[PDB]
Amino acid sequence: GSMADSCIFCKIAQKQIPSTIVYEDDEIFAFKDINPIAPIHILVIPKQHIASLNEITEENEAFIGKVLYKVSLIGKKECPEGYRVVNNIGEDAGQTVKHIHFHILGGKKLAWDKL
Amino acid sequence: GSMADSCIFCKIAQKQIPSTIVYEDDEIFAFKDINPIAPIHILVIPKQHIASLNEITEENEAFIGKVLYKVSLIGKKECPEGYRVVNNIGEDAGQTVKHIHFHILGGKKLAWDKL
Ligand SMILES: Nc1nc2c(ncn2[C@@H]2O[C@H](COP(=O)(O)O)[C@@H](O)[C@H]2O)c(=O)[nH]1
Ligand SMILES: Nc1nc2c(ncn2[C@@H]2O[C@H](COP(=O)(O)O)[C@@H](O)[C@H]2O)c(=O)[nH]1
Ligand SMILES: [Zn+2]
Ligand SMILES: [Zn+2]
Repeated sequence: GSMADSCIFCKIAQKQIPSTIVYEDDEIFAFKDINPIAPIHILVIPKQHIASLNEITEENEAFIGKVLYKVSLIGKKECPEGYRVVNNIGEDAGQTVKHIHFHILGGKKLAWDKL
Repeated sequence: GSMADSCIFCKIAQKQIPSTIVYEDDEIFAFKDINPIAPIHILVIPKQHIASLNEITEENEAFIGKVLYKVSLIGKKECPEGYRVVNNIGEDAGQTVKHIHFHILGGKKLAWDKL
């Protein structure tokens, strides 16, 4: 069946499952992480379903560039003293939801610890 | 004076300062992190000098998309069991070098700890 009917982040992006919205437009949806690891922890997703960064193609690279530009616009507004962007791909990175999502982290001097 | 003459990552990208090269082409340069926080820890930079993600514009967003596509090509080769991509912007994120660089991290089940 379809991603629209099955994917948790597709549903959050269509407001079929609630979230605390930070920003949205026709292309992207940004909302607060439910289990934050920093005092500011925002997820930014495309509304369209793309499973991970490994699904970027030479053909959709421009759109992912646009998503990253919008990530920066959100980051510089919400985190004027700096922010970290994180994307997790697959098992070793702990990727849970298979709908690409950029983490925006900030609000403190963020740790840089061995992983 | 010019970035080519002053910026550590511009110089590494032109091989004016040594690094352990992972991949390069006319657009990007990827090399091993000197102080790794994971068993695979690669930095990917554009050869052109762009200071941080906050310098992405609606006009260069396509090129940054291309850089991120190439990050994914490097990640999926070097880290077939998954990888994490990190970008640090400004003080709170600990951004040291003001030449945009994507961290590719992997080679183990990566921690997800409070920052
Ligand atoms: N707001 C919200 N965040 C979620 C939900 N499900 C998962 N998350 C967050 O999504 C993130 C998934 O990141 P991943 O580990 O896949 O990179 C986690 O930080 C997790 O807490 C949800 O239903 N609502
Ligand atoms: N290979 C190499 N890595 C460097 C050099 N200088 C800084 N680095 C790495 O560059 C990264 C900078 O990341 P930042 O904290 O700015 O995101 C750090 O992980 C640091 O160890 C260098 O001269 N050579
Ligand atoms: Zn989805
Ligand atoms: Zn530079």
